[PDB]
Amino acid sequence: GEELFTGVVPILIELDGDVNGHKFFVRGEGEGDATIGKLSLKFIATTGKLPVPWPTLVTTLVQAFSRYPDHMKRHDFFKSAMPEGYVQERTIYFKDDGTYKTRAEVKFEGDTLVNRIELKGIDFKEDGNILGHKLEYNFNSHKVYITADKCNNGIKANFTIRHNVEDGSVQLADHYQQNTPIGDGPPDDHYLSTQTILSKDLNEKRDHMVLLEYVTA
Amino acid sequence: GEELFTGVVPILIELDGDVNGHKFFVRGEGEGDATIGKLSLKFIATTGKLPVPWPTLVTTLVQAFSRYPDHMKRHDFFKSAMPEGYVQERTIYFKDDGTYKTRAEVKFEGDTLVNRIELKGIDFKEDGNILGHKLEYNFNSHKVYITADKCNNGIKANFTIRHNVEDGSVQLADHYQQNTPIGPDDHYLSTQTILSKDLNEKRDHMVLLEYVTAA
Repeated sequence: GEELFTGVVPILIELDGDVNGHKFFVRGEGEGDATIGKLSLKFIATTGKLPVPWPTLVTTLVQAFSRYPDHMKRHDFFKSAMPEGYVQERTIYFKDDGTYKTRAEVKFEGDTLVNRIELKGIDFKEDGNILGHKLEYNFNSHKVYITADKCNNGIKANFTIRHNVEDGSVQLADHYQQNTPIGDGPPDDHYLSTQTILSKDLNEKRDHMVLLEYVTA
Repeated sequence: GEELFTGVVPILIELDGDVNGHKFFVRGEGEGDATIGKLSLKFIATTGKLPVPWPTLVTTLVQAFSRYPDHMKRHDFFKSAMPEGYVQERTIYFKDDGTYKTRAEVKFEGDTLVNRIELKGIDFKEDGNILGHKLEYNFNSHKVYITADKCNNGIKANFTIRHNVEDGSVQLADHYQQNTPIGPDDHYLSTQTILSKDLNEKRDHMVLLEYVTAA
């Protein structure tokens, strides 16, 4: 199913989000090239002002585009189960703060790749680093550690993200992930390196996000 | 726990079955030898006329008795967990027809082996091969492909059974099975089963004789 990924592919990403009861929704559009692992997407808050600063969500929004080298082609399963697709479950524990529960399905719908995801936020502290929007509009480089799951016929991944705090400190987000094939699918332990950049279209009135990302294996 | 199976062991089999709402019950009695893998059983419809022809239930009806050769003794998980026993869950998709859901518990109760099973049938078509009693009074030879369940510490098995249709056609039944201990490398079981009837029995009945071996 790599033929699906050669060249350019249109991307639609949608979110239903409930953080401590704050009901909000995000719609994403753009394209990605698996050959060069570039993602160019613009995300839109359809529910106005976001309760949470944008940074927390960037991970919960396609590992199906990551650059796998020629000698590592057989180790990418994000593409293998395509077009049928796979499910992405995550538990995200923000240290000394609240916790996210996420469930995501990644598939082809026509010629477009789609990510429809449900988000629920629980136990976040007021005027805390998250709810108080004390997170800087930025991102660092991170390594995504991937391991096989012969039990649930998929993959688990475990890592720590560094969100820069306005005051100079850093808030950590521990991640735990599970992926499962929905129809029929296909790795030794191997890893993904991500660089992500934020920007804003000055010709945009609503709350928005321009994402450009480089992901390799 | 193979000492439990050397020589003769008495067998009691009970089922609660609900097919499209049609509630029925069957009671089976007989004996089996693991050494020679023979099953001799007589099943009785306590609820009169069965909605479904007997053949569909025969698989749902003790693998424990299967003949494991001496060099394959460690690959029997049916005997291993005995006397404590194991659970058997199955989803049986009859192609172009309805589906069975089965949950079975197999244990020793005293010196007698007992299989108590809950059965639920759904979406079977009226006047279909199943509901219309269009299945013949017979059975063919099948291979039960067994694989380990390191996740649920048991066994899974997947195969296709061929039920002979009165018209000459064949009805396929796809099987998916799960076994778990309550307290092997990939290897396979070959089954031959024969149907017959006691001429001295007024109610709906089936006499089963089965030979199951390992390879």
